Amino acid sequence: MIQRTPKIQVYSRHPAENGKSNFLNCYVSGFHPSDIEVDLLKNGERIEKVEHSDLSFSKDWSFYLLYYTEFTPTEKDEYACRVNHVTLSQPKIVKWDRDM
Amino acid sequence: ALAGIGILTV
Amino acid sequence: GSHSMRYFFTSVSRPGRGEPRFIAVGYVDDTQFVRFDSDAASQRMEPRAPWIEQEGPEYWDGETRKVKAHSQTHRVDLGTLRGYYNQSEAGSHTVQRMYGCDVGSDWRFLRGYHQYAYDGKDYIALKEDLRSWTAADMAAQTTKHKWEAAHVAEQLRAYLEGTCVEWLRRYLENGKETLQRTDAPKTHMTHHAVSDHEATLRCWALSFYPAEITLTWQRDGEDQTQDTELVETRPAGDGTFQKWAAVVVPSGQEQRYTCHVQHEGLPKPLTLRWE
Repeated sequence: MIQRTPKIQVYSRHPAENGKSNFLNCYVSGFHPSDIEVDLLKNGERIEKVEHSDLSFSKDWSFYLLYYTEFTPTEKDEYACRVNHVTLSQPKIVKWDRDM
Repeated sequence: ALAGIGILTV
Repeated sequence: GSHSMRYFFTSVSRPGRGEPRFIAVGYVDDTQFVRFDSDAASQRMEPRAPWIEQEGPEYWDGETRKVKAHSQTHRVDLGTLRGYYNQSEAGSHTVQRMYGCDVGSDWRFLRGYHQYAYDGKDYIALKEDLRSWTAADMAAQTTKHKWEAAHVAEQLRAYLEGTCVEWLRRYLENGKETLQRTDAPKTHMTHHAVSDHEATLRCWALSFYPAEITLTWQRDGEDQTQDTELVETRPAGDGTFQKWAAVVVPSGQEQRYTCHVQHEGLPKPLTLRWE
């Protein structure tokens, strides 16, 4: 009963520039089984209207999905991706760092 | 396009 | 300048919650072009790329009928496999299948594939000669025999080396503007102090296509794989990809490090140095 933990990256589609429209992404990969919960947060609040790609997998059978939402970054607004999966004893939160 | 033959149940 | 067409199928049972979920997706190289989702209201194979939308109702009707047949076979597979492995009726299980073909720069056939996994483990695979099967299990050997009697490998061979390549060449020409493009990575370095005596040096590759890329750091032109933090290539979401590599360097040694970038879009591989 294979279980593989998801790798998580939180990042913008384009370089972050305050006041300019962009997309915030949360790319989860290398996980199994496919059941997974992924939320995007703005100042600790779960963002609605977050969309995601169609479920697919890598050469080693592990799954990957992209969650995404359009956003306009500012100086003081903090963003993060929260992921829950059967391999995590606790939902993992990864904060958005515009240099990563 | 998808394959039309060869996809048999295991 | 090689290319490929690949279909990906995932079926997951949900005991006491109705039919199994079935998701099918198709890709040309690193560009997804169709999908099918058993839970969608559509019950149709749908376009995921603008260049496939021009296909007429004959293509959509045909791909819908075929994807529904794939869905049904995997329905059965799920129950058959519980049986081969004598496992509970109430536990969720996963079946995956993938097949497709690769072509070279000349668009000639290189290789074909058709593989199957149960709960994330290889179950059965078609070998490269497209005539034999690999079965790493006693249950997978039972499937191998039925597939041998049905001459399934001969049928897959005709598709993978014929039909599959024929459709890839057509999609490649119909979506040439997207599929035959070479977007070279836009590169830059960032520098950040982590302490009084160390700094982080991050090398970025942005807006590139295709996804294949090699991005490395070297010190005095020497390999630094052990000391390099390298993230897996990730989708920007607009059809292009991104990747970054970082090293922690002692302050004042910035000039000893070079980021190297290799990608089909670049005439000559790039060498960068913080300076």
